[PDB]
Amino acid sequence: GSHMRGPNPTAASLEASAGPFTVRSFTVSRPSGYGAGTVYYPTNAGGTVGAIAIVPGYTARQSSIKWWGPRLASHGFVVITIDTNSTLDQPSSRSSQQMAALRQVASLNGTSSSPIYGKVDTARMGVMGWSMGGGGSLISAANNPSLKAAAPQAPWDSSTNFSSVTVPTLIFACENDSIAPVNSSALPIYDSMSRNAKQFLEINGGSHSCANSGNSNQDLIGKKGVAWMKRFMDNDTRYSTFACENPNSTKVSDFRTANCSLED
Repeated sequence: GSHMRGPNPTAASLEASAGPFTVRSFTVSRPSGYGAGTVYYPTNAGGTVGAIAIVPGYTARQSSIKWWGPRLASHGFVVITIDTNSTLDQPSSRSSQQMAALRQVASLNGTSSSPIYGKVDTARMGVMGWSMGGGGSLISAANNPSLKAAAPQAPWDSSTNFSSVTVPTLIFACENDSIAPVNSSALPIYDSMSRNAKQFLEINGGSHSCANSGNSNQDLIGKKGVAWMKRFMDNDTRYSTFACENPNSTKVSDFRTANCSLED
């Protein structure tokens, strides 16, 4: 089955700061199994949408990853950005907390008082996150193969072996990352995965925060993250090109993809 929402995409519509849908948000009153959460949701997507949970890195908070909330929600997703119980939580803890945030989004979907009452397809979920939050996202995907997509950025984990992962995984990497160097983190993680649709997109000259809030490549990074989630969370083959294609961009220092068909 496909779960198509919104107008036929173009490069221009995906590069724009906002997609076609009106976005609202709220703070989660009583977070269950994580520190704090903001939920971003489309008011007018024209049907139920999937949910994505986004986790920051070590010492970081929602501010680092917040730009993804409006960006993805405006294309037809419910997005929860979290703060972790402690800023010093490790990747396994960040994974548990990311899944607790998806569980609470599923709870709010059935809560007649919630602004997202009836707005979520709880069978279509994705995971994203930065550094140890990206490691967390890969752990979530390894543990929960029913997840539809993963798109970590500058991932860090003390194991690079994700060879069990069957979830379609886009790795955003930062060429000049000195915190989680591409050669010891992002690329070995990418190379470990032989069972999935996967993509490696390295931002030219990027520091470890090259995919964070306020980054100078929100056009390309936004387009790719939205296309990946559309293709794989909605099974929307109008996004096969945008999801799977080399963007052929001077802003990209390294592009690799496997098991990613251009076909509609």
